[PDB]
Amino acid sequence: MVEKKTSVRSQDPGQRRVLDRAARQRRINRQLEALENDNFQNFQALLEEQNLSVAEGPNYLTACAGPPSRPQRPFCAVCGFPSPYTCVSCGARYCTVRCLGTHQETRCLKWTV
Amino acid sequence: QRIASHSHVKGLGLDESGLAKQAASGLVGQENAREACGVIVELIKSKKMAGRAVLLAGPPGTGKTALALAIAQELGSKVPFCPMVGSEVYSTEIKKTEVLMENFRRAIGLRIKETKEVYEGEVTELTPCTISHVIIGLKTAKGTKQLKLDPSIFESLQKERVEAGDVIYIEANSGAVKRQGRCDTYYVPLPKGDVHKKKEIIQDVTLHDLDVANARPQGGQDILSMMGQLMKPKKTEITDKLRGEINKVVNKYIDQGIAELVPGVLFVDEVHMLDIECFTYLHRALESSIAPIVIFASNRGNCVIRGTEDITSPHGIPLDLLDRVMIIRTMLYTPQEMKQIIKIRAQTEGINISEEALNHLGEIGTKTTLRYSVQLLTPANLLAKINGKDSIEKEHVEEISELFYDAKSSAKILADQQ
Amino acid sequence: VTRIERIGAHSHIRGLGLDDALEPRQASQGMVGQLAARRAAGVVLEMIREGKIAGRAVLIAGQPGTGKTAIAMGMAQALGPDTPFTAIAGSEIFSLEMSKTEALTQAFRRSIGVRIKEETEIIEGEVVEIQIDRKVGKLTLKTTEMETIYDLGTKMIESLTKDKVQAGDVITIDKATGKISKLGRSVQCPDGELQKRKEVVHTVSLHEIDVINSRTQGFLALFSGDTGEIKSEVREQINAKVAEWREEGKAEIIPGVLFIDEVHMLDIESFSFLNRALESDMAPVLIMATNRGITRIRGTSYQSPHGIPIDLLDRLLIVSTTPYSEKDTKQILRIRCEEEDVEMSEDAYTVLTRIGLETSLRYAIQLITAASLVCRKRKGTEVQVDDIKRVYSLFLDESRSTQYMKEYQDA
Ligand SMILES: Nc1ncnc2c1ncn2[C@@H]1O[C@H](COP(=O)(O)OP(=O)(O)O)[C@@H](O)[C@H]1O
Ligand SMILES: Nc1ncnc2c1ncn2[C@@H]1O[C@H](COP(=O)(O)OP(=O)(O)O)[C@@H](O)[C@H]1O
Repeated sequence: MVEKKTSVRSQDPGQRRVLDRAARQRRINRQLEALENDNFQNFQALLEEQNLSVAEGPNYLTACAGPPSRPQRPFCAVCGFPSPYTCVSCGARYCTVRCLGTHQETRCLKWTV
Repeated sequence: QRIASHSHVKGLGLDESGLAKQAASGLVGQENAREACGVIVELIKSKKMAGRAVLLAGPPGTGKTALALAIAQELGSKVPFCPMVGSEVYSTEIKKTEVLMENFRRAIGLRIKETKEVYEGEVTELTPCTISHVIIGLKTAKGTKQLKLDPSIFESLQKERVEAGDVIYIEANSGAVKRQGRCDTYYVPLPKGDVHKKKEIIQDVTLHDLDVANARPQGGQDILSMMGQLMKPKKTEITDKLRGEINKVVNKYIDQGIAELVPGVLFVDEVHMLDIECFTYLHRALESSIAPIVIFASNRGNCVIRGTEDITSPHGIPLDLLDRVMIIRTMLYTPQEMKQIIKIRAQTEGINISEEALNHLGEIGTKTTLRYSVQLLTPANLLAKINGKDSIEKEHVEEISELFYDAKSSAKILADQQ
Repeated sequence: VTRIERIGAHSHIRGLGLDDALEPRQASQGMVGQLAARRAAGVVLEMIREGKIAGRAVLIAGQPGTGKTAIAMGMAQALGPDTPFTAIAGSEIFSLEMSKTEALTQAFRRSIGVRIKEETEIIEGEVVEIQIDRKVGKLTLKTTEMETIYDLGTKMIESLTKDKVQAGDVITIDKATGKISKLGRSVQCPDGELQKRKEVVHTVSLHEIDVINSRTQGFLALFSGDTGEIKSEVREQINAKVAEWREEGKAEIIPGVLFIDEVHMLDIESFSFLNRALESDMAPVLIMATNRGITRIRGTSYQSPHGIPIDLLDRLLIVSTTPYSEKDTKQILRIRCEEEDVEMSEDAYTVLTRIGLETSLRYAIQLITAASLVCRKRKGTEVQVDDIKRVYSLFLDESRSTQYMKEYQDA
C-alpha cells in the first residue's frame, strides 16, 4: 500500500527559514536552565530571595568564578563523543553523518519555539 | 637483525693467557694471526703509542678482514674504529692526502661529560622587564616554575613566535629556544616530567667532527646569510693552523679533566688501491705524534704499485711503507677449519644442516673458495624450506650448486670465448 | 592515446614465470626457455623477499642477447612495487659532481627502503562560504552527505589566503600542516565523511633520508645537487637513527635490489669498493650483468673472467644463461609479435626464425616491426615471407655489414 506520509507532510521545507544567532543563545540558555531545572520534566522564591541578596560585597552573586582559561571542548550531544563538526543552523555539535541525520530529524530547528 | 658477512665474529677469542683457541667468539683457526691481533689489541687499549701500523696480509678469503672486525669487536663501542677502503681516497672534492688526514682524525675520539639542563613545559606567562630580563612561567605534569631568563634569550622567544600555551625547550647553557608545539589542551602533550630537566650527557665525539664544525661559520644574518645557501662542499682544513689550534683546545680540556682522549683505530681495506703519492703521504703521516693505530689489509702479493706503472713490490705496497709496518700473515684454511666455519655461519644465519650435507658442502669448499661454500647455505636452505623441510639435506646443496657457478667453473665456461 | 611508456625491448616481460616451487614454465609471463638461469633467478628473488641476509651478490653471465637483461627485468617486474629496485649501468658511476666510490655507495643506499607508517586526518569537501574580519573568520564545507562550519584560526586563515577569492571549489585540508590542495571547481564533490583519519605507508630510501638531512632544504634529491655526503657523520648517525626507528615500532627496513647492468664498465677502484660495501648490514642484494669473457679489467692491464677481479668473483654467485635453440627462438619471436601489434604467416615465422638463428636473435626481433611496416605499405594485413626478405635486404646486420667492407673508408 501507499507510502503513508504524504498525508501528514510535516516539514515540507520549501520555506524553511532557519533559526540562528540569538535563537541559538535562547536554545543554549534553555538547555542550561533545563540542566539546572528540577523534578518536573520553590524556584520563584529562590530567585526572589536571590534578588534580595544583590550587593557588591562578598556574597552569592559575587562568588562566581567566571570564564575558564582552558578553552571549551567539542562533544557530540547525540552520543557524547568528541565532535569535529558543527550544525550549520543551530550550532550544536556532532561527529558523524549518522549523527547529523538524527539531529536534523529530532533536534535541529524543532525545539526553538 | 640482518645477518651480514662478518656478523658471526664476536671477538678475537683469546683466553686470559693470550694463546688462541681452535674455535672461539665466531673465529676458528688462524691461531698465529689471531695471536698477533691479540698482541696489538692491547697496544690499542694502552692509549700510549701513536701512528703504529699493521698490515694484515694473505690470500683473499683468509679472514684478514674478519680479524680486523674481530679487533673492532674486542674493543667495544667506547673506542673509535674507522673502516675505510683504500679506494675511498680518490675524492673529487678533496685532495687524496686530505681524505687520508680526515680519516686519521676520525679515528681519535674524545669523551666528555656535560651535566646539562633544559627547561621545558607549557609556557604560562611571558613578561619582559632596554629589557633587563624576561620572566617566563613553565608548566609540566609535576607543577609550575617561574624562570628568570637572560634578556638576550628574549630575542629567540620572539623569533620562534612563542606565546602562552606553547610548549618550549629553553636550554639553560645555550639559551636556545625550540618551540615544540602548542599544548595538548588547545599540538603536543604536556611534558610529564619535572620542568627543570637535568642530566649528565656522557656521549663522545671525535677530532674530525670538531675540525668540520670549525671549518665554516654559522648565523650572522649579514652577507653570511648567503653562505647559508651555497652548495656546501667539503674543503681541506689547514695543517699548521686550524687543526693544530683544535689540538691546543682539546689539550686544555684534557688538562682540566673535562675531557678524556680515546685513541682509536683506522682500518684501511684494499690498501693496494692507494696511489703512490698516497702511500708516501701516509708514511710521512703515521710518524706523527697524534696519529691513531692504523691497520692495513691487502689480499694480493708481489705486483705493480698504483701510479708508478712499472714499479713492483710485495703486497702492492712500496718497500718504504712496508718498513715502519708490522706484518701479520693470514693463511689458507684446512678442510676441517672450513667445515667449522661453514657450521658457524650456518648456525649464525639460522640454518639447520644435516651432517652429510655439511660434509659435502665442505668438500665443495675444498674444490672451491671457502666463501662460496658459505654462499650456498641460504639459497640451499631456501630450497629445503620450499620442499617443506627444516634441515638442509644433501639433496639441496648438491643441486643448488648447479644453478650457481663459482669463479673457476664460470671461467672454464668463458674459455669458449665467443 | 599514446602515453610516456611505449613498446620497448623488454615490454613483454611481465614477470619471472615460475611455479611456486620455483620451477620455470617453458613459456610464461612473457619469458621463454632459459630454464636453469630463470629458476636461479627465482631462488635469489625469494632470497630478496626474505630480506634477512644482507649484501648478497649475483652475477648473471652469458653471450650477448641470451636473456640476461631480460631476466633482470623479469626479477624487477616479479618483485613488483614497494620494494626498491635501483637499476643503473656500470657507466653511471663515472661522474663529475661526485667520485665513483661515492656514486656507488649512493646507489647502494637508494636501494634500501625504510617503511614508516603514519596517521594524519584529512578534510575534503566543497567550500560553501568563507569569511574575513580584518583577523578571524569561518569556513563552511560540504560533502554530498553533510555540511559543517569551522572556525578559521590564525594559521588556517593565513593558509587559506594563499589562493582565495573563489568559492565552490572542492579542496582538501591536511589538519597537520594546513596544506590546502584543490581538485577544482565543483569535478564532482566528495561522498562520505568530511573529515577522516587516514594512514599513509611511506617507503623512503636511505639516500632520501641522507639527502633530506644533509642541508637546509637538502631535499634536492630531485636534481642531484648533492656532491658527496658527509660519510661517517651525517651517514653514520642516519644508520644509527634508522636502527633506532627499528626494534621500536617507528619503522621497518625494506632491503631492495641494486641491478648493475654491464658491470664490466666499473674499474678496480669501484670493484675494490664493492668488496667492502657488500659486507655491512645495510647492504642490499645487488645483481649484475656482463657479456664479456676473459678480458682486461678497466683501470689496469690484468686479464680476468667477466672483466671483474677475482677477489670480487669470490664474493658472488654466478648464474650462466645459455643461447637459444630453434624452438625458443621461434617462441620469443612469437611473444614479441604478440607484444607488438603484428601478425605473421607461419611460413613467415619459420623464415624469420632461421634468419635470427643464423645472424643473431636481436636482429630478427628488430626485423619484426620493419616487416610489419613494409606489409602496411602494400596495404596488407599479415606479414608474409616476401616482406621479411625485403626487410632483410633493406636493413643489414653486423655480420653482413662487416662483410660489405670490401671497399674502404676512414680509420
Ligand atoms: N677465522 C675465521 N673464523 C670464522 N669465519 C671466518 C674466519 N675467517 C674468515 N671467515 C669467514 O670467511 C670469509 C672470508 O672473507 P674475508 O675474511 O673478508 O676475506 P679477506 O681475508 O680477503 O678479507 C669472511 O667474510 C668470514 O665470513
Ligand atoms: N627468456 C627470454 N624471454 C623473453 N624474451 C627474451 C628472453 N631472452 C631474451 N629475450 C629478448 O631478446 C632480446 C635480447 O635482449 P637481452 O636478452 O636482454 O640481451 P642480454 O642478454 O645481452 O642482456 C630482448 O628483446 C629480450 O627481451
